[PDB]
Amino acid sequence: YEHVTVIPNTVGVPYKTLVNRPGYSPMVLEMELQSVTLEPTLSLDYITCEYKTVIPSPYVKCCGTAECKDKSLPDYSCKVFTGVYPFMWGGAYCFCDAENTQLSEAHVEKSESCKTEFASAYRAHTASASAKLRVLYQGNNITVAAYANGDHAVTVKDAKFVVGPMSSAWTPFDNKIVVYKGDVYNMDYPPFGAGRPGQFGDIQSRTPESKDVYANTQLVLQRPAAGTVHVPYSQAPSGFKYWLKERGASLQHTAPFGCQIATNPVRAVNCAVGNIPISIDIPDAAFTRVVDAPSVTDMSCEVPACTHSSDFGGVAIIKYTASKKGKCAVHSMTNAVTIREADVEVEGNSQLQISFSTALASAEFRVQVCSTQVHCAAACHPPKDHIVNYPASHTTLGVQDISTTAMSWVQKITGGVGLIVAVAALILIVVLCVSFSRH
Amino acid sequence: TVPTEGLEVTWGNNEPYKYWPQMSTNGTAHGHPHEIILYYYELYPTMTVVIV
Ligand SMILES: *[C@@H]1O[C@H](CO)[C@@H](O)[C@H](O)[C@H]1NC(C)=O
Ligand SMILES: *[C@@H]1O[C@H](CO)[C@@H](O)[C@H](O)[C@H]1NC(C)=O
Repeated sequence: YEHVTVIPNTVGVPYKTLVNRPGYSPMVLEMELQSVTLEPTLSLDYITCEYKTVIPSPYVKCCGTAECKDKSLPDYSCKVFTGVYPFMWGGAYCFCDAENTQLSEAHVEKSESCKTEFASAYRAHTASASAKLRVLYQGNNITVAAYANGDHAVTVKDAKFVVGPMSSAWTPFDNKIVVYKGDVYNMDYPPFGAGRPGQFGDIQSRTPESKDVYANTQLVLQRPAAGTVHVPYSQAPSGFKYWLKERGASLQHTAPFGCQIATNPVRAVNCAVGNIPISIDIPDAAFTRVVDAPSVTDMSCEVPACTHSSDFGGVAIIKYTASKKGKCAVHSMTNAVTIREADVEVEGNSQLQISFSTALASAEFRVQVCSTQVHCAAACHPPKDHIVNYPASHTTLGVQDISTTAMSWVQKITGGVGLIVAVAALILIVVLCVSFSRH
Repeated sequence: TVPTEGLEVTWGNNEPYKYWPQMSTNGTAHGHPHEIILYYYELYPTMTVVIV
């Protein structure tokens, strides 16, 4: 037989899925996923890196006036200055004074650091879904890695699991992601070829090997003075070397629902959102008929200790009478409580304990054990400590949870005065039966 | 403060800490005085006094 179920999307929390089948011994499984990985698409928009302003040695034309040559350089910036007067070892480099001119030119390139250190503005859209899970399967700890599409299923030990497709269409990203070497940022980058001055992406490249470079930096030359033989320029402010200080916070420390961010390739880890449908196909070679199954009867259930916490909340003890020695399973028949131990050994006329947890104080429930229904009831107590560092999702119960005899209390409250207003209607209509004949 | 959802706190370079609230401690009883109501201030408060 096969079975389709839904587990809540969370890590470190097992789930007891029943398999009941007509005329056969039932079989329970437990789901416990270790990593569900959301892996977004990859489409590179543009790399970016730290630039490099290169000027050569400046030209000097004394007893003459030099002039530029127009050239398609990355931020070509040239200027000829007059009235200048250089100084060196032997005073002035030239002879006359008022005619000494200086040609100057500046351009920009990438750096040597862009080979191995860079950020990248990046285009990423709706993800896949990978997952890794563990099941205990007749005492068999079984790992599984599978994608949550619907046809990357898995056959292990005559077991067909398929996971997905994910009901939760939510993602921890946007359409625009910048990434640098250990983190991502849900950021809004400027497009290609329109980089702002003083911003990462002032210089832009399509690949790490693109010689065609876009630049927007305004290396604006200034006037050199007497003796100051050099090239004065307006400094281009970087993008990186203050953008490293204006990071804000990475998506590692502001993701919703505790989504971790890995790298190479970048992926979301343990995004606990919503729920996953899981289908199991296991054929009939693995089952057993009930004639070979040790069936039990005459159960008496009592709960001598229950504490409604997120931990192993309580231990109940139930007395059984087994037909013969063997193994069989237990499971709740209500989604409020949950039961830790899947199957259990039975031998004869004895009793067994079972650990369970819940949220509702008046624990009124039923346990299915070994193709037999048993009824139980108790009243629990609140735990005596406030915080903890592990949850267990039995507690996720609504507003139709079960209160105590407070139910009988509020049943006593709704007494009602409908009876007195009914006798009011009857006394007014016995006034009106003076003549209320044919209305 | 901790929400009913849960907290997570990172301190320095070290490993993160996770936190969750229990059904906290106390407050009245299943008592002979009626008084389950302060168990309410235990059990998910600040709503549901709209219900009373
Ligand atoms: C060093 O940088 C190169 C450049 O892309 C990268 O491929 C490589 O993985 C990096 N190695 C380490 C150890 O960071
Ligand atoms: C299966 O693995 C879990 C966690 O690794 C462990 O707690 C449990 O005892 C194991 N059970 C068996 C039967 O190996």
